[PDB]
Amino acid sequence: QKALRPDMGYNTLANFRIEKKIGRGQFSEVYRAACLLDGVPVALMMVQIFDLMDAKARADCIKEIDLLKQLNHPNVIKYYASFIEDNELNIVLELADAGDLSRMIKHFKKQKRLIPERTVWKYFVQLCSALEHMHSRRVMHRDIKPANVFITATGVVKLGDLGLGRFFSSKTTAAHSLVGTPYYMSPERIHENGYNFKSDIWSLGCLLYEMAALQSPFYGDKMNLYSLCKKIEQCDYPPLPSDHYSEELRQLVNMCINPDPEKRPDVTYVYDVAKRMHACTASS
Amino acid sequence: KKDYRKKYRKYVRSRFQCIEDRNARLGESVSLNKRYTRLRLIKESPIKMELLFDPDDEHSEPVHTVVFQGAAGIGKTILARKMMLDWASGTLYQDRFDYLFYIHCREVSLVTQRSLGDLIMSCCPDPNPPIHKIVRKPSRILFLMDGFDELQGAFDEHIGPLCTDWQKAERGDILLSSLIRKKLLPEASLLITTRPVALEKLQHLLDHPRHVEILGFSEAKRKEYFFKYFSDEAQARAAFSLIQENEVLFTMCFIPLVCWIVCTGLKQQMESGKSLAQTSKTTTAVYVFFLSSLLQPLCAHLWGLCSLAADGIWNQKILFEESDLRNHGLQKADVSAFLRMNLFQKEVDCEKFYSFIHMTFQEFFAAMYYLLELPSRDVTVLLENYGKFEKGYLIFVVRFLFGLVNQERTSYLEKKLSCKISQQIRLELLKWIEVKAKAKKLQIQPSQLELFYCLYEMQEEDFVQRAMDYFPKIEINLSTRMDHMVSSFCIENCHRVESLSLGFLHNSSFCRGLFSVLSTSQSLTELDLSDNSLGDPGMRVLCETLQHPGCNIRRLWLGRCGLSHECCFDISLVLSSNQKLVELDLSDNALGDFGIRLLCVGLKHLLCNLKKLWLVSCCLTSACCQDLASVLSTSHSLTRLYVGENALGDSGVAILCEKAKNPQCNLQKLGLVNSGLTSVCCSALSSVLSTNQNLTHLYLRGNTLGDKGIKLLCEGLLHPDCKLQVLELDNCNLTSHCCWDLSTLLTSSQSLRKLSLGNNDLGDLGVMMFCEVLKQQSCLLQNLGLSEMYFNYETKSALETLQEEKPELTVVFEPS
Ligand SMILES: Nc1ncnc2c1ncn2[C@@H]1O[C@H](COP(=O)(O)OP(=O)(O)OP(=O)(O)O)[C@@H](O)[C@H]1O
Ligand SMILES: CC(C)(O)c1coc(S(=O)(=O)NC(=O)Nc2c3c(cc4c2CCC4)C=CC3)c1
Repeated sequence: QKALRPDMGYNTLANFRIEKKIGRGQFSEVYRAACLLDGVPVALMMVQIFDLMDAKARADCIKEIDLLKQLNHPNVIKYYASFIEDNELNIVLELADAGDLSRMIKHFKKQKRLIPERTVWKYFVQLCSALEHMHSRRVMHRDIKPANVFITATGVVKLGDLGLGRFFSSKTTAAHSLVGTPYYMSPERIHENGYNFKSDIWSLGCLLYEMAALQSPFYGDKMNLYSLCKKIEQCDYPPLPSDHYSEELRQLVNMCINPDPEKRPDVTYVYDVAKRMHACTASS
Repeated sequence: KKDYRKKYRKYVRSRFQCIEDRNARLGESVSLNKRYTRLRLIKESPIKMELLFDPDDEHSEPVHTVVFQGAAGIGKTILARKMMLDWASGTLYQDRFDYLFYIHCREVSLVTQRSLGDLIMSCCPDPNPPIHKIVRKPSRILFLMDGFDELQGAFDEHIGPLCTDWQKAERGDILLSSLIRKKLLPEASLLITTRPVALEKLQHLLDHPRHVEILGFSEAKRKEYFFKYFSDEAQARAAFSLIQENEVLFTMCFIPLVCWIVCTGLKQQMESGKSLAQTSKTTTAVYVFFLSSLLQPLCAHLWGLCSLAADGIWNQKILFEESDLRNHGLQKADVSAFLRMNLFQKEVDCEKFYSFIHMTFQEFFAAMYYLLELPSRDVTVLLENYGKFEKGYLIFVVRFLFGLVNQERTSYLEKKLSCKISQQIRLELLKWIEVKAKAKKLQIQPSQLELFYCLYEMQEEDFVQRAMDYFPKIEINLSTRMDHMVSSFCIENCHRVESLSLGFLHNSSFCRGLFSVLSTSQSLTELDLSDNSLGDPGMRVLCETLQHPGCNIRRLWLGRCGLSHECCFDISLVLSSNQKLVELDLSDNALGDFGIRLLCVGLKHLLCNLKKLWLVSCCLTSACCQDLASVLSTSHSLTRLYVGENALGDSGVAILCEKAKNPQCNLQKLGLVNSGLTSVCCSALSSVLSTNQNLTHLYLRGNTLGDKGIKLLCEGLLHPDCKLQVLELDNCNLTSHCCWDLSTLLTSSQSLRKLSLGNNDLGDLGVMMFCEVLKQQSCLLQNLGLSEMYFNYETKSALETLQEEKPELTVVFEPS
């Protein structure tokens, strides 16, 4: 354990104590650690890019972190610091280990019970708020799915970006047949035509469906990438039950999951709808 | 050397001196703006009329647009009128805005073209105001557009030619949209008041609105209204005593329009020397009562009025001229009769048009039209257009139709209605309900609760009891007392509901009624009260009703309800006598060790038939396992126990295991998920697995057993008496080192059906090992997890090969 160095702030691992690993990406590892300077629990994202990029290629990764560090919102995981030492990239993030959306979904599956619409909007609207914040600053998420959706003990949603280090894996798309979860990807992402803001909307719609159905709209048994892509391109997926969810919810999903890349709603639209729906089913 | 702001403020003060907004105010009386009773305002602490446009809590984001919403009769327009006056008087926003422009939605065309002259039409008498001067400057002005839902004619949101530049004339819909979207005179402020139904076509135009709900009168305010309305306290007391006796009407009087109608009716009864009887129960009854009292003292003109009202709805007309009145056979004597009687207004505010005192009355008359003895007179077309903005949604037209179509008919003009038609309508309405009941809607026009309101109005048991057969699942979101009353009525008469979902909103220990009704239901099976503020006081009331002999509740869901340890006392009391309850979910509450200790009493108690108990995230520690373990030993009825997401470490589990181990325990499932367990606990688990043959599903996901834990657990699982079928091992901090033991398990055990391996470093070799060995006549039927794992090509190929070669493994699951 290195001695504490308060004068260097959060720009060294000497000021943090790792207690355990909490997750793993393909370009990075995620550790649970406490800050030795102030006792605050943090998430440490360790990125190993030195075996992939040289000093020049590495520069492409600067813009992404500098931009992400500008975010500031109660429903977004906060960035505190980033630095390089011991030939490793270290990013300090707000910790949200209380639980996540994935765990919530698994819980409902075990109970053989669907999530009440009033409980779907409860979390969905918060996610939408976080995305509005990002998009208004021209920041794309690019990996929206339950894995990155964290829920606090108080039921507050915080959107993280851990993913698989997608911000670094920008020029190695050949590996994305194995790296990534192409259930939340729009046809445009599948075709590698570029990721636009409306593609976050696609993935957001997918998430909403999944919560309501307790399963991805493009899920299937022993479904390969070929068939999966075809179902996505054809926007072919089962409807939500008419007596369990409102028409408005289904319409929101239908608008978000649109195989035509130019016909998706923006985040503001979706957020306003989520607010108006929530406002009618918002328990006090 | 004169300004315009002063001239306008004087004009505004002058025009808004009366609530009635006209002359001929019941004998040319003064409305008295002091008559105004404060309405409750709740921000999406109370919110004031002032500071509505103020910047928010962080980054000081300013508000240009404020949208108010509320039910018709609440006072959306009176609030705006009060606002106009308080400003003109220099008390409200007198520093913030130089001009306010109040525009009625019913007075603006959506079909004709014009420049933004609305700011001129609404200005002082001066026909040529300094519109191009300071009045032109955005942000110094606020527009007030009330009655968005009262807009007449079709309206679209998808307008390309939005049109800026107020000097340019364009179609009214475009002009309105441009104002709403803040494209025309941007940075100007805008206040909108609308019925919730019209939000469907408004929210798309707001961008970044602030929302406030307008609520009706409180009990105290209802009393004030009566005493302020009746200047003679002797009369006010009589009127107040009468409303107190008629509790149902009192509840409805939360809507100012309703209390006005009642007070107006009583005033007439007082003047006429009548007994002041008031026996109305429903909204329709109130409107019928009013019309009867006013007009009965006739049908020749009533029929004509009904025709006019119906035409106005279908032709989107609110303001009628003398030529329209003549077209319906209405002229001179009757028109006058309905001005001396407060049924119609003459729109004296710079207009020559006649209109209804309230839009609800227009809908009432239009509803009446269909039942008498000509836009249609058809009911099918009426119902088909129920969801259409373009027809005004027809909400009251249909709601009144339900109330009017009854077998319990009365006299006084009502004798004019045709029973033949009434019978035809009744049948059509039942078919309509069957259809609308099949597809939930929240903010459309049908809305589940709305159907209940319709059933409430039609106070006929045969009809309602039949209608209720189409609601196997009832989901409601109650707000006010009126909603609780209506819901109680509809549910009480329902004999075919299995699932009740109550999304209780806001404005606890008053609910009663509904719970009293639910406990007497014969078909209700599942009661879902999760994710709402059912704090202990509410749980206590519910528990009292849950002890009723006829409850018949099989499942009770009480998740994140904010319950504390105290509620377990009352729950225990239910368990001790309610022999019907099978599954109870108390997850996501603060039912710590003390709370559960109390629950254990109810669980141990004889005749407790509870089989499934969920205690996830209940702030429990290993300390409570001492009592819970006794429950497992003592209670033969409890078979499913989920206690994950608590502080139940290895010592907690060992306690539970010591008793669960006993082969006479009936425990079948253990939700020992995020318990923070290590390989140490596997000794205790092994003993249970090798002993208790009633255990079929064991959930250990979320723990950190490692390979050592797997080996120890396997020793138990590999025992010939282990009957475990499903094992869940999500991220258990496993490595490829454990694949040998898992491999051994896969080709050794016989009772195992599913091995769920989640996010752990099993390795590529681990999976390939599994593929080779699982082929050797495995007994496994289900998948092997392998989610959130990264595999190389050869590994993926080998896994896919397995999937194809051994189809008996219905599911295997690759992460790709
Ligand atoms: N806050 C209040 N204080 C005193 N009287 C009120 C109040 N609100 C409404 N009223 C009573 O109700 C009657 C009708 O009020 P009002 O016209 O505002 O209904 P409304 O639904 O708001 O009309 P609109 O739909 O166009 O907004 C008035 O004549 C008055 O007697
Ligand atoms: C879901 C819900 C509660 O029924 C609703 C919410 O909002 C609407 S509304 O837009 O159609 N307005 C009204 O119903 N007003 C209104 C009501 C009652 C009685 C009267 C009026 C108008 C004068 C007589 C009884 C409660 C609603 C309806």
